[PDB]
Amino acid sequence: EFQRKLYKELVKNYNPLERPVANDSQPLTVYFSLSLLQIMDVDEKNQVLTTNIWLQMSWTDHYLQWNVSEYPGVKTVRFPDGQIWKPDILLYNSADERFDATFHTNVLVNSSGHCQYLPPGIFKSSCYIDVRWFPFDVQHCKLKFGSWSYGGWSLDLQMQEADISGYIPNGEWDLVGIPGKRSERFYECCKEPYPDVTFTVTMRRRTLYYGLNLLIPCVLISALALLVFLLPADSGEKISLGITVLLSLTVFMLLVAEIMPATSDSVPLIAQYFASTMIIVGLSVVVTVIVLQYHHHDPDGGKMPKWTRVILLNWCAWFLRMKCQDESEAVCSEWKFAACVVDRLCLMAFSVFTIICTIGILMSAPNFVEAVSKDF
Amino acid sequence: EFQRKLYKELVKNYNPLERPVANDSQPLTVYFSLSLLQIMDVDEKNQVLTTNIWLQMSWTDHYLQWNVSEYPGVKTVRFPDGQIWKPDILLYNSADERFDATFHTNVLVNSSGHCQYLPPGIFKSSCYIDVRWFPFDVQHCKLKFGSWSYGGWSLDLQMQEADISGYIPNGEWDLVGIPGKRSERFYECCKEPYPDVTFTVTMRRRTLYYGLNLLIPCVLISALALLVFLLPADSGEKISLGITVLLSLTVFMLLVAEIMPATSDSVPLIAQYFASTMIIVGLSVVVTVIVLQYHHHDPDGGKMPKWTRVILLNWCAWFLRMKRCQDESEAVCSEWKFAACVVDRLCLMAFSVFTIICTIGILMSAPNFVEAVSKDF
Amino acid sequence: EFQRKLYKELVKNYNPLERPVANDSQPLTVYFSLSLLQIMDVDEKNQVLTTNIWLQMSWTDHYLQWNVSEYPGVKTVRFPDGQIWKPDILLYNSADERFDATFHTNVLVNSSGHCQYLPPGIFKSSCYIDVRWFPFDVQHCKLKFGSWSYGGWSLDLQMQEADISGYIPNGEWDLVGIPGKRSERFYECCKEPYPDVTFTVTMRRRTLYYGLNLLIPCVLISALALLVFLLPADSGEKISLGITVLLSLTVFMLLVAEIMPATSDSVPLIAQYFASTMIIVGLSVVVTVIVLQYHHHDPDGGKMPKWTRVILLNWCAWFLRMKFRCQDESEAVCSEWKFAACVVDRLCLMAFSVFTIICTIGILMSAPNFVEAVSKDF
Amino acid sequence: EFQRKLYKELVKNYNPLERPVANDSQPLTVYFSLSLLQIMDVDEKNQVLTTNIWLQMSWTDHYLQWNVSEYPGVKTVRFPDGQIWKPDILLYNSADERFDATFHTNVLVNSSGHCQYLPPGIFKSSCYIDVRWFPFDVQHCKLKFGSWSYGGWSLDLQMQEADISGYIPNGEWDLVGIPGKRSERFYECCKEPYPDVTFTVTMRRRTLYYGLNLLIPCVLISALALLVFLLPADSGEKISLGITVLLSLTVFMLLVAEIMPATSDSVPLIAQYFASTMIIVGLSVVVTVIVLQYHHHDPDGGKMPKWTRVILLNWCAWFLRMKFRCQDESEAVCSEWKFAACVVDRLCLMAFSVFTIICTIGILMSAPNFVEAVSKDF
Amino acid sequence: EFQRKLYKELVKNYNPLERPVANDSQPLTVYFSLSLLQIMDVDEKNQVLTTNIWLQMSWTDHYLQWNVSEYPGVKTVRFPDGQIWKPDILLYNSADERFDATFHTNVLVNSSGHCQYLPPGIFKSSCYIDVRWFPFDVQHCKLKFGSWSYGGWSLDLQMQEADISGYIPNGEWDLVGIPGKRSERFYECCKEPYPDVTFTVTMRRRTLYYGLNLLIPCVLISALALLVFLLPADSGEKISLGITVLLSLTVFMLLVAEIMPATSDSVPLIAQYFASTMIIVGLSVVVTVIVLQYHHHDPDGGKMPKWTRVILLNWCAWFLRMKRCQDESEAVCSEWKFAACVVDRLCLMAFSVFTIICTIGILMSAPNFVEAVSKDF
Ligand SMILES: *[C@@H]1O[C@H](CO)[C@@H](O[C@@H]2O[C@H](CO)[C@@H](O)[C@H](O)[C@H]2NC(C)=O)[C@H](O)[C@H]1NC(C)=O
Ligand SMILES: *[C@@H]1O[C@H](CO)[C@@H](O[C@@H]2O[C@H](CO)[C@@H](O)[C@H](O)[C@H]2NC(C)=O)[C@H](O)[C@H]1NC(C)=O
Ligand SMILES: *[C@@H]1O[C@H](CO)[C@@H](O[C@@H]2O[C@H](CO)[C@@H](O)[C@H](O)[C@H]2NC(C)=O)[C@H](O)[C@H]1NC(C)=O
Ligand SMILES: COc1cc(OC)c(NC(=O)Nc2cc(C)on2)cc1Cl
Ligand SMILES: COc1cc(OC)c(NC(=O)Nc2cc(C)on2)cc1Cl
Ligand SMILES: COc1cc(OC)c(NC(=O)Nc2cc(C)on2)cc1Cl
Ligand SMILES: Clc1ccc([C@H]2C[C@@H]3CC[C@H]2N3)cn1
Ligand SMILES: [Ca+2]
Repeated sequence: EFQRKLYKELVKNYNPLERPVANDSQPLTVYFSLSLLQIMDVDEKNQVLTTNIWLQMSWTDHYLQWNVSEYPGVKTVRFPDGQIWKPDILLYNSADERFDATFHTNVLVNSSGHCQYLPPGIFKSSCYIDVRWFPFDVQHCKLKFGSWSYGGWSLDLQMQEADISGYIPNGEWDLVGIPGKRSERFYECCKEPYPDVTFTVTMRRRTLYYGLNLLIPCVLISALALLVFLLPADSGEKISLGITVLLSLTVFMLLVAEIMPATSDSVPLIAQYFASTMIIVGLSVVVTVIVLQYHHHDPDGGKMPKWTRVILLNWCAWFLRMKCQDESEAVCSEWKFAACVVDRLCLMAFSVFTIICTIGILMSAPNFVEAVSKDF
Repeated sequence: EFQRKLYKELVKNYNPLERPVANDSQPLTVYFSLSLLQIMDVDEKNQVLTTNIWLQMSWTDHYLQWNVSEYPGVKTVRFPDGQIWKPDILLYNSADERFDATFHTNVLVNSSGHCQYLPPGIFKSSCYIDVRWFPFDVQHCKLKFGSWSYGGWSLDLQMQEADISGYIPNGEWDLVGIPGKRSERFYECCKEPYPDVTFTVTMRRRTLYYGLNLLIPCVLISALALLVFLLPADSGEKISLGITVLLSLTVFMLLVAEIMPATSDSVPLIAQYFASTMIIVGLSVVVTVIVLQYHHHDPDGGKMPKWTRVILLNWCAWFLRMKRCQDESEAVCSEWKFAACVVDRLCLMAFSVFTIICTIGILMSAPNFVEAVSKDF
Repeated sequence: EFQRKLYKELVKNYNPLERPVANDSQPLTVYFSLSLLQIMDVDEKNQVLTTNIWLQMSWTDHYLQWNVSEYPGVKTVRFPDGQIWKPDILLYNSADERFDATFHTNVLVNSSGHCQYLPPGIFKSSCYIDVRWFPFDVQHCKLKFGSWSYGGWSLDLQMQEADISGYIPNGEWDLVGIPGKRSERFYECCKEPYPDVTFTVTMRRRTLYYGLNLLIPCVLISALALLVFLLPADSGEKISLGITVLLSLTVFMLLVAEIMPATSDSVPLIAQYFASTMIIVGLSVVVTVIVLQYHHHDPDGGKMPKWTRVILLNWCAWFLRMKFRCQDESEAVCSEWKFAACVVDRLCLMAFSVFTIICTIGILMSAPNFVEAVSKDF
Repeated sequence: EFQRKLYKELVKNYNPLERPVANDSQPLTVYFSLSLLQIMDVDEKNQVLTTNIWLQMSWTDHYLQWNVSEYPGVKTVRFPDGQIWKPDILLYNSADERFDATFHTNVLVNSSGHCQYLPPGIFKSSCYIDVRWFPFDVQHCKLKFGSWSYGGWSLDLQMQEADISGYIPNGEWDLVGIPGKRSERFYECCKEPYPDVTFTVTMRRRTLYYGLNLLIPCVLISALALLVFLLPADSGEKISLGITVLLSLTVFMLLVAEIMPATSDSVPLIAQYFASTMIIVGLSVVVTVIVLQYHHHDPDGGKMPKWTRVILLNWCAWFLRMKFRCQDESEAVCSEWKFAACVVDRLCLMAFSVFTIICTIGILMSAPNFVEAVSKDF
Repeated sequence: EFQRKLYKELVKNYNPLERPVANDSQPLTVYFSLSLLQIMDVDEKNQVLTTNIWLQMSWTDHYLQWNVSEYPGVKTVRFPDGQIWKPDILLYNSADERFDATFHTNVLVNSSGHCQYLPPGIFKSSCYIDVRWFPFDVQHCKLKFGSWSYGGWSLDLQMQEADISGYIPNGEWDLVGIPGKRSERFYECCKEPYPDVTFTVTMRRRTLYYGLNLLIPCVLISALALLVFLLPADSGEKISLGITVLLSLTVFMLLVAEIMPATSDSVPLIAQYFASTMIIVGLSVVVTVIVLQYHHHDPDGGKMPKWTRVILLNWCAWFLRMKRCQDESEAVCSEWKFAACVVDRLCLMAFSVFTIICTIGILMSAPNFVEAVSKDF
């Protein structure tokens, strides 16, 4: 009864186009915030952020005010889309094909006129993904909200603190905070300024997944390449093993390309690590070819260079604690012994290069210590 | 004739925004329940569940009532979307881009006023998929339903037991049940509490499919890797079998990556088993290098360390029941080759024992393993 | 002049909510059928069927009746969606995200009130795909249609024979028929019964494409695997060829997995055949290591067990028609070992050849529709 | 001042359902045509064609007529969807999920009543893609247009010659023409005839892209397969090279599988080329194993059959212009056996070179459109 | 108060179909422009350009004029889609499935009637992507805008300079400018001419990403292929190394195929470079077979043709500074291996030079190479 009567009275002469102020000259205060429920996906290749968001827009309709003593029990009303004035707060940097992914729901008003509007939505935002440090990367993705067609003299946008009470963790991202800021900006279209609210979603990538799936396997497959320097040359599989492992590491670079965006702002840390390891494996291929040339040397070819006969069979040989047809066998054994010395020297040197480059590149990430401590 | 008169009478002064109650102060009892017709696809990369649900919302419209003695033969009327007050019971954890996968259908009513509204839809829900024990894992997926803008004082939501009579099996998931629960929660937006009905769809993965596409194949490829220890070394193909088989085993991890989500909450059992297999095969390659180093040992090189000369050619050799300058060099080479043969067999047995243990000990660490294997096969 | 008058006259007091009967108590007969124009795709992985369908729903509106003598030349009228009552017959087992893929068009009524409504649509239906017999599979995909909110006491649904005259073939699927059936089922929501019309689209997969792109290439590549027993061991490439072929046959399994659903209701025939082929090639590599192990046996090692010396160098040798001094003796003992290694190649050449022939033939002819397949599409 | 009055005047008693004819009995002449702007993609796997089309429907509304002397300066008016009667001309064989991809725009009327309506749209049409001759194929894709609910007695559809002046080239397809035809067919639903206008888009695939991406690389990888007969046997990599190149060729059959539809109407030409190439390389591996069997032949076994000793070491050896004591005698027999490996290598090198040449030319020039193709695209 | 009065007054007799001019005979000037905020995606395979655009359409409504002295504080009004006449300026060369990706927003009018309309949108346009010079390529994508149904005699379209102040860089594309041009074209449909405004978005591709993912790795993998000529033949892995690296170079051609459109207008520079690389590696395999044929020459076979005995063992050998029956047989076999080694060394220089030329020569055959190398590295 009273609900029917009140609904009939509240729509007499009501125009959903009129801004609901008592004094037309004064701006209308709109309190804006959001509740972030989940970060569903961050597809870095297209530079878009998908979030489950409950935007919270509250304002006051001067006309939707009733005296509850005259409408007993009726303390709130609800109006669907198109029947009540609403703030046209859009996401400026939207990436959704429709550009406005908000789902239009009811506006709950009470007896005093305070309007509460809590549209749910899946919002896609064009976020610049700083991939410099991936997988140890921290992203600051902005969600910029503002009235599309109302300036400061008409819609006085005000900020309320973001809600994360109902947030459900993701698995891949540690929300470090959603600090917000209210700005008063001027635009090259118009003279009246337009205020905006920008929420900076700060998220730290949890590195266990990519860590176990890319870094640890890469390290140990690069380690399978370093076994070539312990394999004997007579096996006739040095080049096979070495080249096969190198061409196997290409799969990791392919996967990164499937994940990463095609941006030239910087070179990804994962990319530098894959590049450094794979170039070192290629150098292992070059050096084993040299070992095989020393090993398979025609005895009646060139003589042993004195430089080599001392730099390998005297110094390096001692450092590592190694130590007519039959004269040629001695000669070839000497050439084969030189091949053995090169194997051990480069084994040690390439082992250290692997150790340094791996540790040196990974600790250049600011977030490395935080990462290893929180995620392992 | 009477249908026209009824439809004309029932819309007079009707407002689709007025809760259809007689006493405004009392909440309106709405009964809610769903019907899971099919689980078409549970997405595990985007942590999204997909279902073919037919919701059920029954209430009582105080305004849409008539005396059948006046309107012969019109015992029921139907109203489309936007003409009758309808409960705004949305899914809270929706993953659909429109957020509302409900298809708006008619609202049947009878001569007493009891509305009945069953909307169909392909509901997508953001469900946390516990992948810790995958493929032997019970996902527990919540579908939380509630009126978006009505609190407890206005819409008294009540739960009815879920219907699964028409449920159509899936093939991949054995529905273990869909228990529901009614909650009264408070929100940081508002003071009036809001009740919600949450249906937890509990799903058991049928493991035969993965069983034969990934795990048993991986076991057999790992045995194929294990064959390197039976190859004679003179073939010159030990390392090519080892490394080639390892590279073939990498596709299984690629597949599991293509299915799994990029989550750090846990390490899937499939991942731990695949990783242990990869580590065992890589260690087989390292040991392959060691055996080839012993086999190709220069006769005029280092001497056999007594620790080796006993630990390999005396104890391990007996346990397994094995037993001129060029001739002496061949004799040393012949010894070293015996050491190469002994290492192959010891590591054959040892890697055989680690394969059976690791596989059984990782797979039988899943609580649902027995239920699964006993029923899925 | 008269079409305008008729259109104005027919909407006087008309309500698109009223079911158009003269006697409210009697149900309204609705004749339901469809014209199947094309089966666009059957994505078996998702268990969905995409079809081009022109549902044919005809009924009688009591109120849309005029006397053509008073409206000369105006013999039919047309009304768009939302202006006249039309039966809300949906596809119950729909798999489309919107759940209702029907495209709403006009309703052609004539002077006697008979309404004809033939909406086109791209329909996705959740069809259980029996993948046991793939590629030689026959599917029975159900399209279940019924009025959502009208029971038998209100809308007397009647079936008309399915139309396939204008059906345009697909390329992969042989429509075996679209037999229909009217059923009266009870539901756990309600007491009034609900009738439905179920069209079972029966489809035979045309086997030439997959059979050329999966089955035959596996046969020939697996035959290449069994050929290792003609390669000599001294080549030093038996293991390379054998393992390379086995690892190459895995890509077919990747494609088969990319196509098929993730179901445990039964094991597909394509998979049992590939698995049986794959294990035979794997066993061939197992035999390969044994051949190279008997060959590369230390001449001064263990002696040939008499049991081996007979099973290989005496009996099997006849059936298949085969037939410094320390170094010479060492070559001699090694020489019998090489021949023993050679006999295993030939025995296992014959034996594994038979396994593939039996395995392949015995698994393929266990499909009921196999003879139809080879006879119709080859 | 006058545009407001005209718009106010023209909507008095106007009903957008009424066909705008003066005599209801006479059909309404509608002139239909289209402007083809671009062929964005034809995804043959799903058998659908994506085109940018601006359909051109022009007719005469009897009611939207004004005298320009009374409304000076107001010479044309525009009406959006739902306010003016429009022809419901749909694409019968549509493959779009919505089934109607036309974008609804204004209807430009002038003072004489002639309505001009040019809705743009991206149209998906279910087109039969003849993949028999691919990549040297020509397609005939139908765009079938007709009034959905108006027959010949009410809407007399008429064809106008299609416009391609503004056509934007594609890159992959040479528009050979869009000849149209008006047909009047009877349907199994209804008695009143229905006219339709069918545009057969004739498209020739430009073969430079696939000819360099698939044909030439396959030729060259098959040439590396033929190189096995020039490798010495002692290298121990003949089988490695041959099998490696075969598994390299497998990706091309994967690529066509990703491109081509899974239809069994025929075997695509590219598939027939790849199949013949793979068979030739596999047979080359077979012969490679036979040569290795001859090369690694023990000299204590069987003696060389006379047939072999002539067919290889006498005739074929002459035509192609090649030409401790126990160890030497065995080396002589081993040397004789190794010579046989060289003869087979050389004979089969020439023979497998020729069958690649024949197979290549005989399959490529079996397409009628091949010569025109190579002449236009290379 | 005054806002509601003004809204009531402005909608009396207003028709959103009427073009809002005082004199019907004179065309209505509409100023058109756009603000390009981002180039979201260039999927060249579909020949489509995805951009974030805020089209700017400004005109004057003759009827939406009020005196602010009579409506104090009410200086602007806003009207949603369907309530006021708007210019139907569409993107002619649209590739979006709905064909109109504009998001309909309010039209901000002031007291003098000037209407300001700035709709946002994700715009897909069918743009011819000249892949001739890829990755060092510059694209000129046209966005053609015009009123669909209003010709020059009714809607006098005028262009305003494009806004890029708020443009946010992309990462892969350097916006070189968006020059516009206003045209008056005649169409085969109609007699009244129709003006359009065409914005040519000019984009220079950033080459660091592709430079480091495909060009440099291809060079280094082809160099790895060139190592075959330093490998000794007795290793028995020349053919293995060469052929394996060639199948590895095929992934790059597959990647380019995944990227590039299916166009025959020209051959992309990347494709020509990869093709030359593949020909060099394949010719290296062919000559590798020849050297192995030289090395595995039966000593009792043919004799060395004098041509060979000079061109390899005298000139080329000196240029590169190289220098009983079984004894004779090994001696002749020793020369064949020496001939085999000489061919390897010549091929090392020659194929190195071919590698040097093709790589350097083909890459600077792109006009934009210097611009790229200077800006992108
Ligand atoms: C209508 O709702 C508004 C907002 O929820 C109420 O205003 C709040 O009242 C509480 C009670 O003292 C204050 O603590 C808040 O600061 C107020 N907020 C605002 C924005 O005004 C208002 O009281 C409600 N009206 C009635 C009649 O209860
Ligand atoms: C209106 O259309 C209906 C259906 O097309 C017509 O009913 C059919 O008429 C034919 C002609 O004799 C009969 O053979 C069929 O059996 C009728 N069908 C049914 C279901 O009764 C009807 O005659 C048409 N009315 C007019 C005035 O032409
Ligand atoms: C309504 O807005 C228009 C444009 O925003 C105003 O016209 C501009 O006025 C300024 C100041 O005189 C000039 O510099 C511009 O050149 C004008 N632009 C155009 C397109 O004419 C107009 O003055 C505003 N109306 C009122 C009442 O202030
Ligand atoms: C391509 O090659 C690989 C790819 C991989 O995934 C993307 C992984 N992944 C992996 O090792 N994941 C693990 C290990 C453990 C323990 O837990 N997760 C490995 C290889 Cl080799
Ligand atoms: C890549 O390598 C494999 C991949 C596989 O799928 C993902 C399978 N799958 C498999 O064998 N599936 C079967 C077997 C039987 C019987 O039924 N289904 C095997 C390998 Cl080796
Ligand atoms: C992975 O390896 C293959 C894959 C293939 O496709 C998926 C095919 N396909 C094929 O042979 N298709 C043919 C042959 C003829 C004649 O016609 N179509 C072959 C191989 Cl080897
Ligand atoms: Cl009603 C009508 C009349 C004309 C047009 C056309 C004229 C120009 C070119 C395409 C479009 N704009 C489109 N619609
Ligand atoms: Ca991500």
